[PDB]
Amino acid sequence: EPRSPSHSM
Amino acid sequence: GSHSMRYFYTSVSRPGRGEPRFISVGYVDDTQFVRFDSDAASPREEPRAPWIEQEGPEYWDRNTQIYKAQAQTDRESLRNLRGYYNQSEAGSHTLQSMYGCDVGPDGRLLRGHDQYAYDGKDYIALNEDLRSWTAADTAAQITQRKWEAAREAEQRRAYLEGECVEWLRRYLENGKDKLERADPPKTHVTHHPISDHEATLRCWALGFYPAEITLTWQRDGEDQTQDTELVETRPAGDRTFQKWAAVVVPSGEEQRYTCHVQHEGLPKPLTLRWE
Amino acid sequence: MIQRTPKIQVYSRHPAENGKSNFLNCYVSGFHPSDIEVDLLKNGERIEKVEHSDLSFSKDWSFYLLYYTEFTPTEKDEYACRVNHVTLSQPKIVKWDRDM
Repeated sequence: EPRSPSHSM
Repeated sequence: GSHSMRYFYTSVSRPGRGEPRFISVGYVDDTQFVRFDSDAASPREEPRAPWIEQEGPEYWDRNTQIYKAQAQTDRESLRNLRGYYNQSEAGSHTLQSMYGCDVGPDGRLLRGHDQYAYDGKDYIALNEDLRSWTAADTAAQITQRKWEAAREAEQRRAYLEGECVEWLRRYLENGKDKLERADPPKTHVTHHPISDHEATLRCWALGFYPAEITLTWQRDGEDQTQDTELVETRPAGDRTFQKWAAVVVPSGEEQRYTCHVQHEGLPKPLTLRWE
Repeated sequence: MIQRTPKIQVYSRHPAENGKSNFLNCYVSGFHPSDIEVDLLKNGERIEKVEHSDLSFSKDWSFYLLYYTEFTPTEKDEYACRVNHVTLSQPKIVKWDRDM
């Protein structure tokens, strides 16, 4: 399963 | 066996034509098992291998919401990166993401990966310690400071040591023989006269899994490295791979040449000849 | 900005046998950026029913795609792959050879 998104660059 | 799981994201900006296109694919070893495309009629994670289809609707719903959120995050990252590099707001740019885990036969984490490229150049990567970053340049140091302050490495480490390892183990249990047992190549040698004096011997490996293979031509049991034409390993389209190696030989000397095949699926290395 | 010229291989899924259903493959790899046009041609004409793999990439970030169609090879029918990319000053046309 994919990683939850976190902060933008 | 040792195994890997990887997610590959590609975001491509298209200023004036709407939000960037986001595409994700997931692999276990050399087997693609999921995809997501932001430009699909109704974007959602979709199965691409039979053994993942048994995952329940909560799996597909959670993952779909994750990709939708990541597409919006990559859109923000693309806007920030063109700012960091002082680039035109008119141009199309690429953000690629690659992450996942390598595990041993006991299913323990050997290595975590979490890294990015901007317009095909390495930008930032989570180090093997899963605690620190390597930034390519002063733009990537802006991202590094932002991610250090937000404790991003902790959130990435938790995934790579937890969900990544645990879900890879589950896929391997469900995949069973498709993922655990190598599929040896079907092999044969073909002969193609060029003239009365030269012929091509071509050694074929077809339908093998995984993609790693070695094909060599030998003359009297000595490797013909400098004289072998070797094509890049290529997908058959049915999840298996193909490769061939060719050597040009004097007509009537074919019997001195043997093709040697090394693949994890073979009981032992194969020696083939024109026959 | 990084631009990488595509590698192209054109080949069948199974060894070709005239009159037997097969798949015609055009594998494009090692390219950047991802924007690319790939057509399969039968006797010089665009084949309409062509599918492709989901966009993925290699550890050096270069993209790869498989374009494919179901086909029944014959003696006379000529097949090719035509590729357009920013790195190519003209379309690259690779003919299918059943022996490669």
